[PDB]
Amino acid sequence: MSKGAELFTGIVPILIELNGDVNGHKFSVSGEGEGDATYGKLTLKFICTTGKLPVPWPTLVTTLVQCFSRYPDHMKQHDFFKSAMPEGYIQERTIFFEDDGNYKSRAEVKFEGDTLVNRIELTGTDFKEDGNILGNKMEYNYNAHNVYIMTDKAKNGIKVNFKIRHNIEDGSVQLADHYQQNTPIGDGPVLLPDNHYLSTQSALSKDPNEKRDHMIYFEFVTAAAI
Amino acid sequence: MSKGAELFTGIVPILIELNGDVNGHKFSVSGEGEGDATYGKLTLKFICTTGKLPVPWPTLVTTLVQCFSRYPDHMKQHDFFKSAMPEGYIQERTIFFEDDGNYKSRAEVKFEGDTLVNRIELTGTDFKEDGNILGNKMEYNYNAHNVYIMTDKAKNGIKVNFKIRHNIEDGSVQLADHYQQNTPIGDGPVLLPDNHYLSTQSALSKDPNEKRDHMIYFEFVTAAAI
Repeated sequence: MSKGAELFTGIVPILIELNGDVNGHKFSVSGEGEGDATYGKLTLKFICTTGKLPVPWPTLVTTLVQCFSRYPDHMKQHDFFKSAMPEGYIQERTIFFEDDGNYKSRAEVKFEGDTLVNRIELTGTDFKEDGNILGNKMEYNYNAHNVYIMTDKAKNGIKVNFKIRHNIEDGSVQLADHYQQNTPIGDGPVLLPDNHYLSTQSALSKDPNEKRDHMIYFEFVTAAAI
Repeated sequence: MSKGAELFTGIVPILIELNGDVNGHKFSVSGEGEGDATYGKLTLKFICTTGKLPVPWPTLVTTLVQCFSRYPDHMKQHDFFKSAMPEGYIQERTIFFEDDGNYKSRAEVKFEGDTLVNRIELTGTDFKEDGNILGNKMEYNYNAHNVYIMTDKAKNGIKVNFKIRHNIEDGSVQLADHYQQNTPIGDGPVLLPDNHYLSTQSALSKDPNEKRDHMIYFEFVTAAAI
């Protein structure tokens, strides 16, 4: 039945499941929401299901479904992420926090029934006990970023690079350098893109009636040439 | 709390009208949408009614209703903006773009019937034709910022300061230094706040089916103690 970008023409439910271990602190996060790739929008709510998150919510934003990007008409032949569905893709990252520790993640993003599911394993290491991460000095907010994409022909996939700017409580900015690769899970045809980028913007919020450690997350993402 | 704050317990329709003249290039913008102060959320659509906008949409974001900020229960005594309603307030700014020109604006924000209305006059001068504003070199996106508020006792109102970070197409960032004053229109008592700030986050988007020059704008804002 439906395949590739066909799976994204309406509103699609989303489920995110993360198991993390950072500097030995183990934790899990579950998210649910929906995505609307026609407008490049999604909304998610995340709960730390193991109690208190041991790292700031903003550090996990990138780890916690780029298949919901709006690709303008002229760029449809360059949308790798939807082309891999429903069987999906593996997304692996290494993330370095400036003057501090690193995250390493591996995720499978694929359809399970009618839901787009992102299941992730993450390990963090080398963090300073009173750095911005373990010391909880990051502002609860997020900025706009460009996500650069190119074909990785040997893996029949893509390589992705960008840097996140995290606002720190003292008015400084800490960079988190991201290195990412995506490879299809299935063996069917996928679209291997010309070099381009995703213009990504987000906002983090809270439900003042929710008592659990949580994050309400809004994202707007559109692909663009160059 | 304040009497005016009770006007914001639901979803309030918004109308925005702006006339601008930047280096002699004149334009008007009309906006409509709704605000939800309980969650600190705004959604607005803006249309350049004079045709094509001669400056980047991002430069107009701050000019184009901080009465929609979520003030947590323990900070409701510091919400000047809602307290001045429904009579409203005058909001004046000067905005200095780094190594470039300045905007000056004067707005009246008040209720007209059921609708919160923001009507603004904006003048921009001294811009470089090859700078990021007149040369239209700003990316179509927006970042998170802290908006710092303090009482201006002599004016029975508040002074507000913040620096916006505008992402530029070459990867640089251009600051826009905002200086702002708000003064009640009405005679009623208003809340004069302790020093605090608004955590503000935004995202700019497009409706692919809208052919007029326009901006779909989403904002999330919550007051926080210093």
